[PDB]
Amino acid sequence: FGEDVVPYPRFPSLPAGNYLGSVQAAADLVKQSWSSLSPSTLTGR
Amino acid sequence: RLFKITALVPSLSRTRTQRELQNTYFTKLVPYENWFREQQRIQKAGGKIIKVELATGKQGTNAGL
Amino acid sequence: DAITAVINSADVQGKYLDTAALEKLKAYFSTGELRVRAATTISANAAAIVKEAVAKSLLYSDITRPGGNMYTTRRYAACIRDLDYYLRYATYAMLAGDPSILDERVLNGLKETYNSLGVPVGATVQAIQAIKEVTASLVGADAGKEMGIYLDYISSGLS
Amino acid sequence: QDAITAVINSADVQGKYLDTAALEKLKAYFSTGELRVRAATTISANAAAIVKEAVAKSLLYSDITRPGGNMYTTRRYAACIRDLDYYLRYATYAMLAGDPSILDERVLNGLKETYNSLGVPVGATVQAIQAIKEVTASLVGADAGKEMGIYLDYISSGLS
Amino acid sequence: QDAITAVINSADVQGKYLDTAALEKLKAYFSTGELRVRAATTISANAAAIVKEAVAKSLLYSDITRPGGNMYTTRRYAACIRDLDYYLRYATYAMLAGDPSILDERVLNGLKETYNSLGVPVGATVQAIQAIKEVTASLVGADAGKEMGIYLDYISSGLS
Amino acid sequence: QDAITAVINSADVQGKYLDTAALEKLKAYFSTGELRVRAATTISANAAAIVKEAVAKSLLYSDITRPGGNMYTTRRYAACIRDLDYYLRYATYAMLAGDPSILDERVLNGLKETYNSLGVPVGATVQAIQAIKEVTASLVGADAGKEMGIYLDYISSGLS
Amino acid sequence: QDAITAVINSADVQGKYLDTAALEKLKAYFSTGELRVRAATTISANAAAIVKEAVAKSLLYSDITRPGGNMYTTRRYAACIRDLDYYLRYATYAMLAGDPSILDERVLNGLKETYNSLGVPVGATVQAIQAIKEVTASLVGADAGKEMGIYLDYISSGLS
Amino acid sequence: YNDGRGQSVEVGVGTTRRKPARIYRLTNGIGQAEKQLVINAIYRQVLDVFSGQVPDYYRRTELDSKLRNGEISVREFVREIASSEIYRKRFYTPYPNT
Amino acid sequence: IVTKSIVNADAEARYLSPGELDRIKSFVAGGQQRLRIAQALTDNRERLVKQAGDQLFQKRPDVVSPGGNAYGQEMTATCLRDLDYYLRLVTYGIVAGDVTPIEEIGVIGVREMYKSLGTPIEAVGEGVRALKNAASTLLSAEDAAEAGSYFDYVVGALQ
Amino acid sequence: IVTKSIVNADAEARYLSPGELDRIKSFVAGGQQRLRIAQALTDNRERLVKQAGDQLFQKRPDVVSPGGNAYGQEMTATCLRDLDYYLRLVTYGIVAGDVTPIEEIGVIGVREMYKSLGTPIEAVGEGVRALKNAASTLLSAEDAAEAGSYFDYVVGALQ
Amino acid sequence: IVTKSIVNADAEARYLSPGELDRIKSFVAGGQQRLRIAQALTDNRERLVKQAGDQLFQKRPDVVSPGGNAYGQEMTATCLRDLDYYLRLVTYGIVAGDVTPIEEIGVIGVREMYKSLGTPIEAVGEGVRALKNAASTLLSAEDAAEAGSYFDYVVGALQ
Amino acid sequence: IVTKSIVNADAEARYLSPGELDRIKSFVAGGQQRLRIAQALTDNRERLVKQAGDQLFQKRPDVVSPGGNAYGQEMTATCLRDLDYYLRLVTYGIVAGDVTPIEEIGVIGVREMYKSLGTPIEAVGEGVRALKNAASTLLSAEDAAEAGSYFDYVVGALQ
Ligand SMILES: CCC1=C(C)/C(=C/C2=NC(=C\c3[nH]c(/C=C4\NC(=O)[C@H](C)[C@H]4CC)c(C)c3CCC(=O)O)/C(CCC(=O)O)=C2C)NC1=O
Ligand SMILES: CCC1=C(C)/C(=C/C2=NC(=C\c3[nH]c(/C=C4\NC(=O)[C@H](C)[C@H]4CC)c(C)c3CCC(=O)O)/C(CCC(=O)O)=C2C)NC1=O
Ligand SMILES: CCC1=C(C)/C(=C/C2=NC(=C\c3[nH]c(/C=C4\NC(=O)[C@H](C)[C@H]4CC)c(C)c3CCC(=O)O)/C(CCC(=O)O)=C2C)NC1=O
Ligand SMILES: CCC1=C(C)/C(=C/C2=NC(=C\c3[nH]c(/C=C4\NC(=O)[C@H](C)[C@H]4CC)c(C)c3CCC(=O)O)/C(CCC(=O)O)=C2C)NC1=O
Ligand SMILES: CCC1=C(C)/C(=C/C2=NC(=C\c3[nH]c(/C=C4\NC(=O)[C@H](C)[C@H]4CC)c(C)c3CCC(=O)O)/C(CCC(=O)O)=C2C)NC1=O
Ligand SMILES: CCC1=C(C)/C(=C/C2=NC(=C\c3[nH]c(/C=C4\NC(=O)[C@H](C)[C@H]4CC)c(C)c3CCC(=O)O)/C(CCC(=O)O)=C2C)NC1=O
Ligand SMILES: CCC1=C(C)/C(=C/C2=NC(=C\c3[nH]c(/C=C4\NC(=O)[C@H](C)[C@H]4CC)c(C)c3CCC(=O)O)/C(CCC(=O)O)=C2C)NC1=O
Ligand SMILES: CCC1=C(C)/C(=C/C2=NC(=C\c3[nH]c(/C=C4\NC(=O)[C@H](C)[C@H]4CC)c(C)c3CCC(=O)O)/C(CCC(=O)O)=C2C)NC1=O
Ligand SMILES: CCC1=C(C)/C(=C/C2=NC(=C\c3[nH]c(/C=C4\NC(=O)[C@H](C)[C@H]4CC)c(C)c3CCC(=O)O)/C(CCC(=O)O)=C2C)NC1=O
Repeated sequence: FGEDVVPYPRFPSLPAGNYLGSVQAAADLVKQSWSSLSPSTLTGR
Repeated sequence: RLFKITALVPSLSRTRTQRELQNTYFTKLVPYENWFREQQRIQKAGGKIIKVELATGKQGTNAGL
Repeated sequence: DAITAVINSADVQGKYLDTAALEKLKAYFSTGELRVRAATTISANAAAIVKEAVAKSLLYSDITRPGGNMYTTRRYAACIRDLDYYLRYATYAMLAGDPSILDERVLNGLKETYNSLGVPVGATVQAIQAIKEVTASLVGADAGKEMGIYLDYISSGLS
Repeated sequence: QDAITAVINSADVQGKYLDTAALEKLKAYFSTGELRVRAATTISANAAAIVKEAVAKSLLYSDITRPGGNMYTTRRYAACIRDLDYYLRYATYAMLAGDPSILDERVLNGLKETYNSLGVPVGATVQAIQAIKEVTASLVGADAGKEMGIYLDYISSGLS
Repeated sequence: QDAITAVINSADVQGKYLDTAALEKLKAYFSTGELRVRAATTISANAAAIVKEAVAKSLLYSDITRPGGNMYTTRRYAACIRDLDYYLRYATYAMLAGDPSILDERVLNGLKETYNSLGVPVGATVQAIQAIKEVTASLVGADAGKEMGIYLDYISSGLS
Repeated sequence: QDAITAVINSADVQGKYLDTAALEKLKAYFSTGELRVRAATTISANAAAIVKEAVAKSLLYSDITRPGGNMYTTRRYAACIRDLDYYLRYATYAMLAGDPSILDERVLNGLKETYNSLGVPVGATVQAIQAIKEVTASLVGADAGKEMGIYLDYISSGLS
Repeated sequence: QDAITAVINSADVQGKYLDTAALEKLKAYFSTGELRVRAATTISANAAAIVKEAVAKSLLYSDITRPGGNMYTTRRYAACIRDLDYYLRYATYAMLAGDPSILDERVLNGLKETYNSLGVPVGATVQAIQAIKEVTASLVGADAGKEMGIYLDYISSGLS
Repeated sequence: YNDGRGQSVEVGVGTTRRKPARIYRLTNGIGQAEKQLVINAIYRQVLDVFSGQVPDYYRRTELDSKLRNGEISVREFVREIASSEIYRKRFYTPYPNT
Repeated sequence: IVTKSIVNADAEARYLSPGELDRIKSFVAGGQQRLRIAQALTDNRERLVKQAGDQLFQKRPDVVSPGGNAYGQEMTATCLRDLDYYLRLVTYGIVAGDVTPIEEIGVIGVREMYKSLGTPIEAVGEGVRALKNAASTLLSAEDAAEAGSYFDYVVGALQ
Repeated sequence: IVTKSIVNADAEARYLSPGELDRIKSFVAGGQQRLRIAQALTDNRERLVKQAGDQLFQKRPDVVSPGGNAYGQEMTATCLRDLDYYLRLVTYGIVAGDVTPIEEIGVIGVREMYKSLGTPIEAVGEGVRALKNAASTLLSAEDAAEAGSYFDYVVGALQ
Repeated sequence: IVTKSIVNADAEARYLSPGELDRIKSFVAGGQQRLRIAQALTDNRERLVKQAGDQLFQKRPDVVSPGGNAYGQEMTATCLRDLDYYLRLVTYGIVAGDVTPIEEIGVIGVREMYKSLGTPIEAVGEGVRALKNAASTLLSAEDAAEAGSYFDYVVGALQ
Repeated sequence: IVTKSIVNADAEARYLSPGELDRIKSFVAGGQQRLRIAQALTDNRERLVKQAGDQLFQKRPDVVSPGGNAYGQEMTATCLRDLDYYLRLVTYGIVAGDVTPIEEIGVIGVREMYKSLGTPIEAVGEGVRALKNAASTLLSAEDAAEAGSYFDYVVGALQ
C-alpha cells in the first residue's frame, strides 16, 4: 500500500494458495451479529 | 504524549509512477507509544528525520502523562 | 453491460462486430433513452419507494413484533438498507441492461449470509415484490417491467 | 490528569507521601465532586440546546454567516456546530476532572495553528464561547456555572 | 452476555417486563456476586502459580513432553502455557458473568477445528483443565471453587 | 479547480449570480476548449517521445549525467524521467482545466523543499522544462503550444 | 526445509543424535551441493530465455492462444509467463535445498483449487512444465538437468 | 474455432478483481467533496460498511478534524479507528482470536 | 455493568481491576434499590405513558394534526405503544446499570428507522422527556435523579 | 465535468480517456443551451421562488403553523431566501454540468445543519420539488428535463 | 460509457448524476454514427491492415531485417494478424465509447508480453499509427477525428 | 462389499469368480482412505448436525412452525438426533464400502415409520442434503465425492 493511499482489497499471486483464501475471506460477509443482545427467533416470526 | 514528526524517506526500490509526494515527505502527529517503532521504521527505510517536537506532553511528568 | 456482453460474445467467437451485433447495439441505444429517464425518476424518491414497500409488506406482522427478525432497531435499519440496496442495484442492472453485474455484486454471498443470520427468505421475496409493484406504479409500464425483470432476478437468486 | 493525579504528581516530585495538606485538598475535591456530577448530568441533558442558543445569540444574522463570511457554507456551518459542541464537551470533562491540563493538552495544542491556517476568526470564537458560558451559567446554577466558566474562559484565553 | 442480560433477553422474547420471578433471579445473582468478586481477586492473584501447578501435576514427565510428543518443542510448550492461561482467564470471566455463553462464543467456536487440524490431543487438554479445576478449587474455596469448576467443566465438555 | 469553478467561486465571494460578464468568460472557455481537447489527444500520443527528445536536447552529455552528478545513478535517471513525465502530465491537466491553481496545489506545494533537501539542481530542471516547452510547441501547434507553455513556464517559475 | 533440516528432523523424531548414517547423508548432500550451486548460476543466467523457449515450443500457435482460449488476453498471457517463471524459480529453490517439501508447501498448497476455480487447463500447464524440463536439461547438463527435472516433475505431478 | 466458446475476458481473475474501482489518496490541497469521499472510503474499507451510502457507524470528531487538517497521517487514522471501541464491539468480542 | 467491565478488560490482556471490582460491589449494593425503582415503574406503566403522551400532544400538536403522522386512533395508539417500548427499555437500563440493553434494543439504528417511517425524531424525544418528568414526579427525589438520568441518556441519544 | 474527469484520471496513473474527451466535447457543444437555461432561470428568480414557496405552504401548512419553524414574516422571509439559495445552486449546477458546486456549497452537511436549526428536512425537499415543477413549467420541454434532473439531484440529496 | 459511469457512481454512495445522464443521452444520440464508422472499418479490414503494415515496413525496416523479429512469411503474417487484432479492438472501442474493451483485452499487460516475445514495442506503436493514418484517410473528416482519437489512445498506451 | 460378492456367488453354485476377487482386493486397497474419511466425519459430528439444522430450518420453516412436527425444544432435539443417526449410518456405509449395512438400519422401512410418526420425508431428505453440503465443505474434493456418494444414496432413499 502507501501512506496517503487508503487500504484497498487486492488479490496477490506471489504467496501460494493466497488467492483462494482471499476470495473466501472477502466472500464470508461478517455472518454474525455484532451486538447480539437479543437473538431473533427461528425464521423471525 | 503526541510527537510532531517531520521526515523524508526516499525510494530505494524501483521508481513509482504514482506521485507519492506524501510518502516522500510528510509531517504527522504520532502518539508516544507508537513513536519508537514508527521512528524505527524510518530508521530502517534509510530516511532522514528533520524535525521532532513534543506536541502535547510535558517533560518530566511522572504521573498522568 | 449489454455492450460488453455483445463484445465478449463476439470475442469468444473470434470475429468482429457485424450486422447482428450492430442491430443488438441499436436496440440497446433505443431503449437506453427511456432507461435514463427511469433512472432519474427512480433516484427521485427511492426513500419513498422503500417506505411504501415496507408499509405495504413488512409492517404490522410477526417479524416486526417482539419475537421476530425485524424487532430490534438495529435489525430494522439493516432491513431498510437491504431494501435500499436491492432498489439501487436493480437500477444499476437496469441501466447496464445486463443482470450479471447484479448477480456478481449481491447474489454471490447473500444466500449464505441470510442462511447464517437466520434471516427469512420469503419475507425478503415479498418485500422485493412490493418494491417491484411500487416502482412499476411510479415509473411506467415498460420501464416498470424492465425494473421488475432484475428485481425478480434478485428474488429468484435469493430463493 | 485529574486534581487527584495533580496532587499525587506534586507530592511525587517532592518525593514525600500524602500527609494532611494534600489530604485536605482531596477532601475539598470530594465535596465539590458531588455538585460536579449533578452539573455533568444537567449539561449532558441539553448540550444541543446550549449550542443552538449560543449560536442564535452570537453568530447568527451577522457578516460571517452572510455570503462573504467564514460561516457561509453548509459544511462550514456544520464545522462551527461541531467545534462549539466540542468546547462544551471538553469543558465538561475539565470540570469533572477539576483540572484544565487535560483540556489544554487535548485542544489548545494545535487549534491555534489550525485556526491560523484556515483563516478562522478568533474573536468570533471567543464571543461564541462566552455565549456558551452565559447559557450554561443560566442553565446549571451559580457555583457550578462559574466552575464551567473557569474552563470555558481557559479555552477562550488559550485561543487568544 | 451476563446473567442479567440473559434474564432481560428471556423477558424480551416473552415481550413482558421484569416482574417478581426475574427480580428474584436478579437478587440471587447479586447475593452470589459478592463472593464472585472475592474469588476473582484471589484467582487473579496467582494465575501463573495455578497454571504451573496444573502442568506440573498433569502434563510434565509424560510422553507428550518427551521427544516425539505434542509438547516437545519450546514454542509448543509456550503455546500450551498460554492456552491454559486462557482457559483460566475465560473461566474467570464466565464466573463473573454468571453465564457460560460468552465463554462458548469466545473459545468453543473454533477451538475444536483448530485442535483437530493441528493434531493437538483432546484428552490431555481435558486432563489439564481438570487439574486447573482441582488447583483452583483447593485455592479459592468450596462454593466459589465449584462455581469455577462449572465453567471449567463446560470448557472441557465443549472440547470433547 | 477549473476556469468554470474559478468563475463560480469569484461570483460566490461577490454573492451574486452568473450574469453577462461571467457568461462571456464561459463562452470564451468553451471556444478554446475544443482545441484544448485536440491538444490533449496529440500530447497523450507521444508523451514518451516528448520526454526523450527533451532529455536528449538538454540533459544528456553534460556533467550531471557524468560520474559526479545528480543524474549519474540509474535510479536517479529514472526519477528524472518520471519527474519530467509528471511535469508534462500536470501541464496537460492544467491546460485542460484552463487554470493553474490545481497544478500549483498539486506539485508546487512541496517540490521546492524536496529539491532543496535532496540537493537536486533547480536550473537544470528549468532548462529541461523549457526543452519540454519547445518540443510540445513544435509538436502541437502555435496557440495550443503557447497555452501549454504558459503552465510549463508556471511550473518553471514556481520551482525557481 | 532443506535436506539437512530433514535429516535433523528425522533424527529428532527418533530422539537420537547424528551418527554415521546421517553423517553419510550429509556428506552426500555436500558433494552434490557443489554442482547444485553451479546449476543455480547457469539457471539464473537465462531464466527469461528458458521461459521464452518453453512457451515457443509448447503453448504458442495453438487453440489456447487463439481467440477463444485461456491464453488469449494480454493479462492472461502475462499471468502465464509469470507462472512459468515461478515454476522455474521454485524448482531452482527446491534443487538447492535438495528437498521438495518447501516447493510443495509454497505452491502446491492452493494452486490446484486456484486453477480449478479460474478454469485454467491442467494438461497445458503439464506440457509447459515438461517443455521447461527439456529446455533446462539441454541447457544445464545431464545430472543437474535430471536433478532439476525431479522437482519440475514433482510440480507437474502435484498439479495433476 | 470457438468450439467451447473459448474464454471470455472475465472468466479467470476478471476485470473487476484485477483492478480496484478507485484508489483514494490524501493530499495537502484538494476539493472538499473529494476530501469527504476519501474520509468515507477509510470507514468503508476498515469498518466493513457493506457499501452504505452514509456510514451509520460512528465517526470520531477529533479524527475528522485532524484528517481534514491533514496534520496526522492516514495510517495513524487507520490505527486509531481500528483501536476504537466501535471496531472492538463489531469484531473482537463476538469472534475467537484465531 | 458486568458485561461492560468484562469486555473492557477483554480489550486489554489483563484481568478485572480492583477499581472495577469495587464498581461491581457498589452496583450489587445498589441493586435492591434499583429493583424497587423497577417495581414502581412496572406498576405505574399505564398512567405514566398516557400522561407523557398527552404532555407531548400539549407541547407538539403537529403530530396529531391531520398533516402529521399520529393522525387517527390507530396511529396514536402506536404512538403510545412506542412510548411504552421506550419506558420498558428505560426500566431494563435501570435494572442492568448499563445502557447496552437500551442501546442495542432501541437506540442504535433509530434515526434511519424514523426517517423511513416519516416520523419526526424530536417529537419522540419530547415524549421521552415527558416520561422523564412524569417518572420524576412519581418517585423519590434522588431515586428520580437515578431514573431521570437513564431517561436523559435515551433523550440525548434519540436526537 | 472537467474537474471530475481530471480527478478521475488523477486517481489512475493515466491521462484523459478518448471517451472522456468526447464527454468534454459534447459538454462544450451543449454549453450554449445551458447558458440559455441559466439566462431564463436568472431572469425568473422572483416569481419562481414565490410560486414554489406558496406551493410548499399549500402542501405543508405545518411550517407556517404557529408551532412550526416558519412562523412570522421574518422566518418566512428566511424560508424564501433558502429557496432562493437552492435555486441559485441549481443554476450553478446546470451551468457547470457537475453537481460538485451544488454538493460542496449546499448538500454535503445540510442534514446536521437543519437538525440543529429545528427545521424539517422534508419540507425543504418539498419546496425544492415545487421549484422543480415551476421551472419545468417555465422552460422548454426537454430543456425542462435538463433543469428538473439537477433539481431532482437536489431533492434526492436533501432527503 | 455506461459501465464506467456506473462504477464511478458505485465508488461514491450516490446515484447517477444528471451530468452523467446527459453523457449517456449524448452517447446514445451519437451511437448510430459510431455504428456507421464501425461498418466502414469492418468492411475495410483487408486493405487497411495491409497498407498500415507496409507503411510500417517502409518506416521501420528493422523488423523485416534478418536480425529482426518479423523475418519470414509466417512471422510477417503474425505481424499483420497483430495489426488486425488491434484494429478489431479499435472498432470495439469506437462502438462502446469506453476504452475499457481496448484496455482489458489488449493494453493492460502488453509491455511485459512483448518484452518476453522479443518484439519491439515502438514498431507495434508505429504500425498502429499507420492504421490511424490509413483509417483517417478512408473516413469522413471529423468522423476520422473520432476514429483516430481512439487510435491515439492505443498508440499512446502501447509506448 | 464382501458379503455382497459372497451371497452373489452363493446363490450360484460357483465359487467367487476372480473378477470379484479383484474388486475385493481393490476395496482392501482403498480401505485406508475409507477409514480416514470415516474418522474425519466422526470427530466433527456436532458441527455437521448444527449446520444441517441451520440449513434445514433455513430451508423449511414448517417444522419450526407449530403445526409441524419439530415444534419446541424436545421435538427439535429429537430432530437433530435423527440427523445424528443418519450421519452415523453414513459413516457405517463409508467404512463398509457398499450401502447394505446402512440400508438395513435406516432405509428399508423408513417410509411407514415416518408416515406413522407424522413427519414428512422430504424434510428428512433436505436434512441429509444439508449434511452432504456441510461434509462437502469439511472434506477435500476426492473425499467429498466419496462421502456425497453415500449421502446421495440416503437422499435418494428417503424420497
Ligand atoms: C507528481 C508531483 C511530484 C514530483 C515532481 C515529485 C518529485 C520527487 N523527486 C524526487 C527525487 C529526485 N528527483 C530528481 C530530479 C532531477 N535531477 C536532476 O538533476 C534534474 C534537475 C531533475 C530531473 C529533471 C533526482 C535525481 C532524484 C533522486 C535523488 C536521490 O538519489 O535521492 C523525490 C524523492 C523520492 C524519489 O522519487 O526518489 C520526489 C518525491 N513528487 C511528486 O509527488
Ligand atoms: C452489497 C451486497 C451485500 C448485501 C445485500 C449484504 C448483506 C448483509 N446483511 C447482513 C445482516 C442483516 N440483514 C438483515 C435484513 C433483513 N431483515 C429482514 O427481516 C428483512 C427480510 C431483511 C431486510 C429487508 C438484518 C435484520 C441483519 C442484521 C441481523 C443481526 O442482528 O445479526 C449482514 C451481516 C453484517 C451486517 O451488515 O450487520 C450482511 C453482510 N452484504 C453485502 O455485501
Ligand atoms: C508463486 C506460486 C504461485 C502461483 C503459480 C500462482 C498462480 C496464479 N495464477 C493465476 C491466474 C492465471 N493463471 C493462468 C495460467 C495458465 N493459463 C494457461 O492456459 C496455462 C495452462 C497456464 C499458463 C502456463 C492464467 C491464464 C491466469 C489468469 C486467468 C484469468 O483471466 O482470470 C492467479 C490468479 C491471480 C492472477 O495472477 O491473475 C494466481 C494466484 N500464485 C502463486 O502464489
Ligand atoms: C476536539 C478538539 C478539536 C477542535 C476544536 C478541532 C477543530 C477544527 N476545526 C476545523 C475547521 C473549521 N472551523 C471553523 C470554525 C469557526 N468558524 C467561525 O467563523 C467561528 C469563529 C468558528 C466557529 C465557532 C470553520 C468554519 C471550519 C471550516 C473552514 C474550511 O472550510 O476550511 C478543522 C479542519 C477540518 C474540519 O473539521 O473541517 C479542525 C481540525 N479539531 C479538533 O480535534
Ligand atoms: C483465547 C481462546 C483461544 C485459544 C484457546 C486458542 C488456541 C490456539 N492454540 C494453538 C496451538 C497449539 N496448542 C497447543 C496445545 C496443547 N498441546 C497439548 O499437547 C495439550 C493437549 C494442549 C496444551 C494444554 C500446541 C502444542 C500448539 C502448537 C502446535 C504447533 O506447533 O503447530 C493455535 C495455533 C496458533 C498458535 O497459537 O501457535 C491457536 C489459535 N486461540 C484462541 O483464540
Ligand atoms: C423497542 C424499540 C422500538 C421502537 C421505538 C419501535 C417503533 C415503531 N413505530 C412504528 C410506527 C409509528 N410510530 C409512530 C410514532 C410517533 N408519533 C409521533 O409523531 C411521535 C414522534 C412518535 C411517538 C413517540 C407513529 C405515528 C407510527 C405509525 C406510522 C405508520 O403506521 O406508518 C412501527 C411500525 C408499526 C409497528 O410495528 O408498531 C414500529 C416498529 N419499534 C420498536 O421495536
Ligand atoms: C446556500 C446553502 C445554504 C442554506 C440552505 C442555508 C440555510 C439557512 N437557513 C437558516 C434559517 C431558516 N431556514 C428556515 C427554512 C425553512 N422553513 C421551513 O420550514 C422549510 C422546510 C425551510 C424552507 C426551505 C427557517 C424557518 C429559518 C429560520 C430559523 C431561525 O431563525 O431559527 C439560516 C440561519 C439564518 C440565516 O443566516 O439566514 C441559514 C444559514 N444557508 C446557506 O448558506
Ligand atoms: C488482441 C491482443 C493480442 C495481441 C497484440 C497479440 C500478439 C501476439 N503476437 C505474437 C507473435 C508475434 N508478434 C509479432 C509482432 C510484430 N512484428 C514487429 O516487429 C512489430 C513491432 C509487431 C507487429 C505489430 C511477431 C514478429 C511475432 C512472431 C514472434 C514469434 O513467433 O516468436 C503472439 C504469439 C503467436 C500467436 O499466438 O499469434 C501473440 C499471442 N495476441 C493478442 O491476443
Ligand atoms: C437409526 C435409525 C432410526 C431412525 C431413522 C429413527 C427415527 C425416529 N424418529 C422419531 C421421532 C421424530 N423424528 C422427527 C423428525 C424430523 N424433524 C423434522 O421435522 C424432519 C421431518 C425430521 C428430521 C429433520 C420428529 C420431529 C420426531 C418427534 C415426533 C414425535 O414426537 O411424535 C422416533 C420416535 C422417538 C424416538 O424414540 O427417537 C424414531 C424411532 N430412529 C432410529 O433409530
